[PDB]
Amino acid sequence: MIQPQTYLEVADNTGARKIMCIRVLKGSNAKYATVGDVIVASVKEAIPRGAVKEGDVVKAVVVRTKKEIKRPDGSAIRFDDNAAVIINNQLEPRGTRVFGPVARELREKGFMKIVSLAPEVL
Amino acid sequence: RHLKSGRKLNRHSSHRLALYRNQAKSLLTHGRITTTVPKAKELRGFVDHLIHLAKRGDLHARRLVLRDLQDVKLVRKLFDEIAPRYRDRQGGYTRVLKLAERRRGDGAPLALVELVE
Amino acid sequence: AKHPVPKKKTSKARRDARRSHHALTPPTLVPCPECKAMKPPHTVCPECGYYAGRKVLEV
Amino acid sequence: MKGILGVKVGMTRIFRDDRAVPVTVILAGPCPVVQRRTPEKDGYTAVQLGFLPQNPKRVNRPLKGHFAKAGVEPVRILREIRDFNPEGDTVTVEIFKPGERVDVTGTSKGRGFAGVMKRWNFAGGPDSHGAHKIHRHPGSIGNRKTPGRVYKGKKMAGHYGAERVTVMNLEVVDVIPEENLLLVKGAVPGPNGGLVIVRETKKA
Amino acid sequence: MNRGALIKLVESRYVRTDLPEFRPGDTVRVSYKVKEGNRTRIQDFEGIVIRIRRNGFNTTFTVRKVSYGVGVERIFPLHSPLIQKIDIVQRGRARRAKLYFIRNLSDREIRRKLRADRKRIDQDRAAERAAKEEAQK
RNA sequence: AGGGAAAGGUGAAAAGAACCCCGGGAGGGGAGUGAAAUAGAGCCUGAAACCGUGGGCUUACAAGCAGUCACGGCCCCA
RNA sequence: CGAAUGCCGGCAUGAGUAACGAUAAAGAGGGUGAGAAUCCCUCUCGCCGUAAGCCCAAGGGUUCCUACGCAAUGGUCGUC
RNA sequence: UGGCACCUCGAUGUCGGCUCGUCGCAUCCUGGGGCUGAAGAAGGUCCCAAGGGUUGGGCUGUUCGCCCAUUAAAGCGGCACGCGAGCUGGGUUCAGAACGUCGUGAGACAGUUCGGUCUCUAUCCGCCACGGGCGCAGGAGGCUUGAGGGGGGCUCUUCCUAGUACGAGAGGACCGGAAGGGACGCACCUCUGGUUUCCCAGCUGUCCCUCCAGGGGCAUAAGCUGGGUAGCCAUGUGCGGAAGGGAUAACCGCUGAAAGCAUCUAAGCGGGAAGCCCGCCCCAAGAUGAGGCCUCCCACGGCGUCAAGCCGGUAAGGACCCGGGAAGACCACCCGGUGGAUGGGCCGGGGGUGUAAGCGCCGCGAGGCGUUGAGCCGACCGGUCCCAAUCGUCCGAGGUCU
Ligand SMILES: [Mg+2]
Repeated sequence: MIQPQTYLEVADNTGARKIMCIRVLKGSNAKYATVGDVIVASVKEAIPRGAVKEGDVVKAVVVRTKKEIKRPDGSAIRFDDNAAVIINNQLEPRGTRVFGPVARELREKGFMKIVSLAPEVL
Repeated sequence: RHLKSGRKLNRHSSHRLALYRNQAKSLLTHGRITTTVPKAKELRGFVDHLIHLAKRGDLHARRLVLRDLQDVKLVRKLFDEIAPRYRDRQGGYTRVLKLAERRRGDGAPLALVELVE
Repeated sequence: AKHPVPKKKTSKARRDARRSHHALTPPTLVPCPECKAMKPPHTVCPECGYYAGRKVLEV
Repeated sequence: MKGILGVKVGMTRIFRDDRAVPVTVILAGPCPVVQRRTPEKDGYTAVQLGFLPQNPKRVNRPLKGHFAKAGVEPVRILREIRDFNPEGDTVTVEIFKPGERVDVTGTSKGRGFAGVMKRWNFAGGPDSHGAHKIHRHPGSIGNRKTPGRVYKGKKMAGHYGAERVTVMNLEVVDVIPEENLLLVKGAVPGPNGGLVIVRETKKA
Repeated sequence: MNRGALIKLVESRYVRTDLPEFRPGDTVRVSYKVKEGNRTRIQDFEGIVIRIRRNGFNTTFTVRKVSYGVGVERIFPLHSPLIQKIDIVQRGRARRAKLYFIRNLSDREIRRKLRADRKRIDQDRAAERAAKEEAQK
């Protein structure tokens, strides 16, 4: 469960390596974020050149968590880390790639391109 | 809401354990014992079970009892002389009965614990 | 000696009124069968005793 | 108003269509109507059933065989069902069909003398920095000279639980007529082996 | 009334009795997966089994993969949309019930800690006994 | 260095209660001394606060600086 | 004398209320006695061990040992 | 912010924060409405309306403010600038020290700087909970009626009606219908996930039982480590605000004179809000106005200012003592007491650990193999009279009247 101050790994080549939740973009007072939810972040380390730079204030979508998610079918799924992918205000990846698996909950939330670009959907 | 559960307890683990072990060593040594009701009503099952292990009599059950009682001498008596006297009995190897009158000391109501026959 | 303290002497009347419920209870007793005596029920008692059980003296 | 008496047995979950539904199993055994309330002599309209039948004849004054179906007044007694007047001859489960909606009364588990911040979910005070003797306390309970007293109803600590509680609008998942069974959509008040009554809901 | 239990055991009329008998060894298997306005397509999850937790019906188990960079854990009800369930290597030789222990120092060191259970292998081979006797019996 | 309390009284005469009874004792109950023993021993007289037992009147839909004025009921010598 | 947060003494209220002075820890069976959770004996259990063991100096002044005792002193009981 | 100095100097704790709230409306959102320099969408402005809501961080002791990122909105005030016998003590404000600065000096500065003792026991009122006594004009065992209280009342986005009314287009509705969210409320333990103080294993030091093997204590009040049923729980599950009926606020009308016209009004009649009343959930006849329905038990037996104001046995019933409880501080409440499965044991199943000990075989040895999913096993679902609820005792009408 992701919240303000949580460090996420980034699974795309926008150049940035790690970001940090600033706010979660559900209602007026939403407590936490999970897969398929949209956050604001700031960047905290980057790889040299690339569109995105340390210090930059960005948008992201959550694609993996460490707290298992519960399927309505009555099964569940959990990953070794908390990762995300960097989005533009018109909601597309600004990457041309994504590394490591992703949760199918994305597909129910409309994050199609990410899903098709992904190397695996669990 | 503590207690929706059971197994009653005063003192702390290491001590409480040892109490039952000593009280038992007493019953098996003396056939009848006298204490407070609650101490008695607990000692009940802890002792029944040692009796029942001595019925099946196998080296294992021997070594199993040596853990709580600790005298080799005493355990022989347990297997050899006490166990037989039951054998056909299915449980209830022990009785609790309440005397009249307390210690003029602390007002504590007493009882006695008989090995049954 | 410290913070909270009584404002007024409690009056004789209100003293005793507290004590309406302090009254005592007589112990509950039955006649010892198999011997002439009183004893509290569910008890072994030493003028007498039981049957398939222990008691005082027999010579 | 459809309405049986019954008892919580326990819960688990089943599958449906293609997903797990949580369910809680009620035993709403056969409920022999023993008295009808008329508006002509009682003033109100209702029916008095009975439940757990079993009784080794300890029945004295309320022997009241007086209504034919006196077949041993139940251990778990008898409750009225307000405006409900059937074909007077026992009520089994058949009244409720799967997919119907029900309200369910019950007796919540008992927490006893409960602290505020359970009884009422208060914040209490900090586990560290300043004080140490008020981690779980309520803090303030008033103002000063005006009004110079505490409000009737103030939330403070006290007895919590063991109370009448109706949870509204549960789904009837299933009904085993065979065993006098009733399946509902999870979460019904009190412990196992507790009396509950089960009615129609009020929905839309 | 009396069996608050056996009543519940009665509603459990959805039990399964066909799926391979396995424990903290090395299964692998299939699924259900919806999308695309269809309910169809089976997906396979191959991995080490970390935990089995028993409770009559509704007992569950969980399986551990490394997908690409990342490791993964999945949790299964042991009942319903699991078509097949065949298993890779009944090795295990686990010395304990839960072995989450592996997550932290999982690599090639896993392998020396989880060798093959020759014993339980030797009786999956020897459980071959298919009565070969057709037009022969 | 120095500071510095509390605490008097049986009876004319000990005649200071032999002996018996309940109690481990302490106490009591009979008996006996004395004009008197609620003069029995930190005992003359023994006031007040304070604590008991017994008896008459009185109170569980009321509300008060606790009293006063007026009727009315009950209880005791007219 | 009714008042001086007056002085001396006596008895009330709070009240059967807070407390009973290290969280090293107890159990049973025999004695003795008018009376025993609290004394004596035995068997289990726990705590200290550069000590919670042993030997001197200071200070204390019979607390040492024994026989008879239990009103009081002992934070309960007490035959100790 | 001040003026005045009336109670308080044999004491009325003083800024800011936290905890817990409650009330005002002069309304920040959401609900009705009138104008508009209202095409639509989006505003402006005033009227009715608190029922509920009114985010998270950076700086500073801060109140306040500025700033980051969001929101339907990030409302203004009162309650001793609410709340220190409820907590804090960063700020002004005791004693130490220094800088600037004024003073010959001792010393001084809401100027700066670093430091600096916040009290176990609630008598009355009040509040949250729980019992005892009497009453309810016969004495009982049950089931109810609801006078009158309390709880709850929020809100967004996307799809469809349609990119159609409107349109200088460059955008975009009313009315009506669906689907997901956010917080908050009651209850629950199937699932997910915690705890699980001795339920099961593994390990080190040391002392011991008995030399090997096997075990016990101590290393916490669990030595350490790896797991972990029941219960209790939130990060987990299910439900909830509502439909609906009646009366209204601003406001919009019908019919209609005074006043031959016109007017919502002066006689009458209709519409009309997240608001009012009732409806939903909970408490409730000490509602001394003590209610109602079903069923039971009835005899004067012996004496006064003759129906208890009488004592002693009854009746239907009820206590006492006992075995227990997802009930519980005590009490109360519920269930049982041999005509019995209430607790304990014992037997089966669930559940947890994860192949006991002993023997045999392989290795010089540490060890390894088989026997074996073995051995041990709290709470959960049940069975079975082996142990224990033995035997008994005490209350309790005999019911004045038109
Ligand atoms: Mg100054």
